[PDB]
Amino acid sequence: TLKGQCIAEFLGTGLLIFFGVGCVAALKVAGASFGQWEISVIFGLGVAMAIYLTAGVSGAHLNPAVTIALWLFACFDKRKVIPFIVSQVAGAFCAAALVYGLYYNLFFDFEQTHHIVRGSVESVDLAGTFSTYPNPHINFVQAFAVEMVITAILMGLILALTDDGNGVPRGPLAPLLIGLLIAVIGASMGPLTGTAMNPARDFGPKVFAWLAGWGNVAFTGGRDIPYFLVPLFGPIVGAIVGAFAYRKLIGRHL
Amino acid sequence: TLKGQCIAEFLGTGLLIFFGVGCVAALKVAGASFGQWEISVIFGLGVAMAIYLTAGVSGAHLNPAVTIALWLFACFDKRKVIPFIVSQVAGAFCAAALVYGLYYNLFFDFEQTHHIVRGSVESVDLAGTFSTYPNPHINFVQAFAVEMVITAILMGLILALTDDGNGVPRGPLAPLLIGLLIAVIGASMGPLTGTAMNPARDFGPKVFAWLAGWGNVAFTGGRDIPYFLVPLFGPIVGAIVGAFAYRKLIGRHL
Amino acid sequence: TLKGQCIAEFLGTGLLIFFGVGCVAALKVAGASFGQWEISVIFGLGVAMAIYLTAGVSGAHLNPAVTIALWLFACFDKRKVIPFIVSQVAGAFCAAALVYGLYYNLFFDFEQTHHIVRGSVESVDLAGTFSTYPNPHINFVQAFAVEMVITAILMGLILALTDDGNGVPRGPLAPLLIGLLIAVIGASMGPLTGTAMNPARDFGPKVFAWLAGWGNVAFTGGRDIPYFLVPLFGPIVGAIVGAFAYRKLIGRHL
Amino acid sequence: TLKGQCIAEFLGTGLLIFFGVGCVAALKVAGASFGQWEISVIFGLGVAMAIYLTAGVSGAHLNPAVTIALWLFACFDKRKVIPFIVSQVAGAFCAAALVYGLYYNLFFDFEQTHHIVRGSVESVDLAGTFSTYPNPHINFVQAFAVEMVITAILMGLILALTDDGNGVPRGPLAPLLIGLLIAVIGASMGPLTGTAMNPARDFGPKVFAWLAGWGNVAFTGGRDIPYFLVPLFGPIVGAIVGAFAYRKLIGRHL
Ligand SMILES: CCCCCCCCO[C@@H]1O[C@H](CO)[C@@H](O)[C@H](O)[C@H]1O
Ligand SMILES: CCCCCCCCO[C@@H]1O[C@H](CO)[C@@H](O)[C@H](O)[C@H]1O
Ligand SMILES: CCCCCCCCO[C@@H]1O[C@H](CO)[C@@H](O)[C@H](O)[C@H]1O
Ligand SMILES: CCCCCCCCO[C@@H]1O[C@H](CO)[C@@H](O)[C@H](O)[C@H]1O
Ligand SMILES: CCCCCCCCO[C@@H]1O[C@H](CO)[C@@H](O)[C@H](O)[C@H]1O
Ligand SMILES: CCCCCCCCO[C@@H]1O[C@H](CO)[C@@H](O)[C@H](O)[C@H]1O
Ligand SMILES: CCCCCCCCO[C@@H]1O[C@H](CO)[C@@H](O)[C@H](O)[C@H]1O
Ligand SMILES: CCCCCCCCO[C@@H]1O[C@H](CO)[C@@H](O)[C@H](O)[C@H]1O
Ligand SMILES: [Mg+2]
Ligand SMILES: [Mg+2]
Repeated sequence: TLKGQCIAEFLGTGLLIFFGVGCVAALKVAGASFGQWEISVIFGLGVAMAIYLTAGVSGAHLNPAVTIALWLFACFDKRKVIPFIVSQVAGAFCAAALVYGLYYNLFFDFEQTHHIVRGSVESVDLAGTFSTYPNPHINFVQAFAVEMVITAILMGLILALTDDGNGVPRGPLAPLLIGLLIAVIGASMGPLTGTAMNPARDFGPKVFAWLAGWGNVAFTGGRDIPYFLVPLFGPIVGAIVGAFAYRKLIGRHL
Repeated sequence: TLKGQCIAEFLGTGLLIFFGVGCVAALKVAGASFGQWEISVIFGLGVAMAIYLTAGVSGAHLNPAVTIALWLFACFDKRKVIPFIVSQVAGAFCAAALVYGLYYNLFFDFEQTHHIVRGSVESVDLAGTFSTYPNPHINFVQAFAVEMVITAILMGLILALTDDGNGVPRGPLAPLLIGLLIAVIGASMGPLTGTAMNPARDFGPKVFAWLAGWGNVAFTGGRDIPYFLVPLFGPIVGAIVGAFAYRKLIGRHL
Repeated sequence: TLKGQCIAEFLGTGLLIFFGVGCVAALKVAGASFGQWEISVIFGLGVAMAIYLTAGVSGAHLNPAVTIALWLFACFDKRKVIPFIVSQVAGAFCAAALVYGLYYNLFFDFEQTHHIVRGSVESVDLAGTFSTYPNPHINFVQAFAVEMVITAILMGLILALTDDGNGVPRGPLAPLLIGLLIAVIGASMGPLTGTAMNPARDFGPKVFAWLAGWGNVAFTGGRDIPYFLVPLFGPIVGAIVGAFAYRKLIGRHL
Repeated sequence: TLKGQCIAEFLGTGLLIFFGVGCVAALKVAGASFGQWEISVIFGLGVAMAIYLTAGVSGAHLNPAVTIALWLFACFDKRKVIPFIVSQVAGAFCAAALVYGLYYNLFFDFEQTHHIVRGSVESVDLAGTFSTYPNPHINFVQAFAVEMVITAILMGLILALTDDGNGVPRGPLAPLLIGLLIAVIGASMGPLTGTAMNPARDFGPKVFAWLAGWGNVAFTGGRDIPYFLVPLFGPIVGAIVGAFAYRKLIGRHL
């Protein structure tokens, strides 16, 4: 049932945000030690768990970009597209609120101790606990290219890993492998844009952060062109390119 | 036989404590380098091994909260509940004593060198080698919420990973995946409460620490409200919520 | 079709370079924290993904040394050898350009801040983002021995992991295991030569770096004997020794 | 054939030493960054590869303690025991020489720079590249207890992971899981004795180090009672206890 699938997409997208935003909060306001690979693998494995938990019900999209791509290249029912996307964004938003609720005291004490005014340009760093912001050395277009390229890779390898006509079928290994994939994408490109590669994963938490006191910078990142647009559209375009590329360069040869 | 199952629960719960408490002792009194993810994955993988070693005999609960939940939602024989719980707590207690026995000299030399009086408020840090204590910035209720939420997630994903009616059956991958799950829970929430999520894993070692010289603070954590109550009840409530939620939101849709 | 296989070899070799060179760029010009094991496992897992993505089409060589060895000991069609090698080198070259394009600004800002003249001997460090260079304490012959030994091990274990007549068949685990293998080779020997073990992985990116401003040192490493020859021939010789050794010492006993 | 099996045991034991001693050399004389978990997982995964490479031929003992235990509790042919042990020790010795050969220059330059006299008490640290030595805070008996306990755990879980009558058969996952097991044992207890848990893994390299200039301290560790005896006998006793315990406490209940 569609209602059941939306609930699963809501929970699954929320789960991956819980683990992902959770470890970044630990890093930023709890003083926990994590390198780039550690934060990346925790997020990737968290996604794997979200898939194992929802694959049997909704097919585990947990990403607006994947939903749209599966509709354009995998015959996914277009009538379930928007319900899926709303469920995903809502799930991400709620999980972000939940993580903030559990780490509540650490955020304030950290802001007090380091004299950080929530909502100021300098608070964009802590807002980074919930969503992504560009590296100081790159611009809007540069960041857009990164998100596009990585989501194309994301979609392409997801189809490859779940394509039973490509080499030996992965079976129950698929979700795990998809998580490991997300881990290497995050570790190799994360310093540039935080590798959002998922509109719901970024927008939902940004809306929460906006409501929780970070204000307008939660959306703009303090840049001339509102940054939120990159994590919102870059992945959608990328996922489409990736799906197309797989069927044309790899599928058409299997 | 019940006697055989209790022995398995005793050994399995003891195994996961050996590895878990072992690496924390290495971190605290042996100067070994470990980040938050490293200590968490070692504990998670250790749990996986404990499951592979006991699944075929007792079903590998190794956690009072899981035993109680499987009794309320999985038709587990209520006559085996208490025997299982006593075996689990006893196993955790003995493994803690074993780890202390092997690291014995390092504890004393560390306390001597850093002028730490065992049993004082400041010794709660080393007592943390055996069990969990709250982050300095959060209170009793806050810590209770964390343990509840994470154990609900723990139970929910355990049912999902072992549910052959949900997506492609995991088979022998299940225990490993459950260990990886524990790893991401510990890495994303560990800075808050040490992610006990298991009454036997926390209480047994606390009793040992109490007997080994840490005294009353082993139980209270040096807080107004004795902390041990959180790791004791928070997980039980959480496991129940998690089991219920899985069958209602995911099971009823498979 | 050969055309389809060349495309797959081009994409697969390009993928492993994207992830590999990507994380090193993060380390060198983005200030990301990675230990030796982290950079090594990211590269190994990246290779695994490249295999899952191309195994069903070309058999996933993604390495000139492996192609040549499979031709000499696995009956691989010699008519596909050169097309495969050209595809591999081209793929590696393009992925290197792509990574440089995404990290563009960080390279220049880093060179400006640290007063590094691209093309000078001291820029060999940053050129190391794309390919391999010898440890300061070893010479040409010493580096040649390392690459030979590790590629022999690489080839030998690849045959062992994909040999269904050796123990229980790995099935879909094979690519993952091959990635983990590459990870341990890189972590245990990487400080010596960067463990190239693949002519295309090293030469293609070196040509790009040469074109991108690093000049002649990209090829020589600033050494009397042009270093590029080691990563070029050491692996080919090694792969052959490894293949031979497997069939004679392990295969002939199965 | 026995000759073929001895060759496999020689290569497999040599492989695990190559990776293991290799990464420690990187840590000690090449300045590579590795935490306790990283060095431990590299060694564990290296063992897994050694098993995948030799399981089909010899059954992959790669450890004198395991060979002796399988003879006493698994009906292993006693006529193959000594040939297996000699092959294992020889393999470990040769791999140690090989790693020293590749890192040759770094050892000398490090000793020159830090003014270390090879063979002196203070050189025991570098000798630790090849084999194990006790933590400064524990004595002979204490170290003996550690090796005994961990090898008992090692043997017990190896039987459990390879016992098709215990839960769902692991199949091709077994070797990997055994490697992960070795990883958690090394990470949780490594700071105490270096977790040798294998007579060949320790003695062979100690003999090499003795011959390579470290002299008598390679065997004694600079202690009153020659340390080499612990890694030599502690594991044998432990493996026997572990095998017995598994069949009595877990097997007899399956
Ligand atoms: C799941 C529903 C979550 C609703 C949003 C709750 C946000 C609570 O967040 C609060 O927001 C206030 C207003 O910005 C700030 O002043 C407070 O500092 C902040 O704690
Ligand atoms: C599915 C997602 C739809 C998003 C629609 C655009 C929402 C943009 O959100 C807007 O961002 C501005 C940034 O300057 C703020 O000033 C506004 O307050 C905010 O509403
Ligand atoms: C497995 C059974 C374990 C029984 C408990 C052994 C505890 C030994 O621990 C000892 O306890 C003493 C009293 O608190 C302290 O004074 C010592 O410092 C401590 O080493
Ligand atoms: C299954 C677990 C049952 C636990 C029952 C409660 C045991 C509490 O333990 C008590 O904690 C107090 C904390 O101030 C101490 O003062 C007491 O000495 C100690 O016995
Ligand atoms: C995929 C095709 C890539 C072609 C090579 C593009 C290299 C762009 O690189 C440019 O090269 C110039 C000349 O060396 C340098 O002066 C510039 O600093 C550098 O950015
Ligand atoms: C398949 C790979 C074929 C490589 C053929 C050799 C290419 C060597 O390349 C050469 O290296 C020299 C190093 O000093 C440079 O001076 C030259 O400019 C460069 O063309
Ligand atoms: C595989 C066969 C290996 C045989 C042992 C080779 C040891 C080479 O090692 C050498 O040993 C000399 C004598 O101790 C030392 O003086 C040298 O410094 C050392 O490099
Ligand atoms: C299978 C392994 C058999 C080992 C037999 C004992 C070998 C001990 O080796 C001995 O150790 C002494 C330590 O002080 C040294 O003085 C001797 O030179 C050395 O031969
Ligand atoms: Mg690490
Ligand atoms: Mg790791």
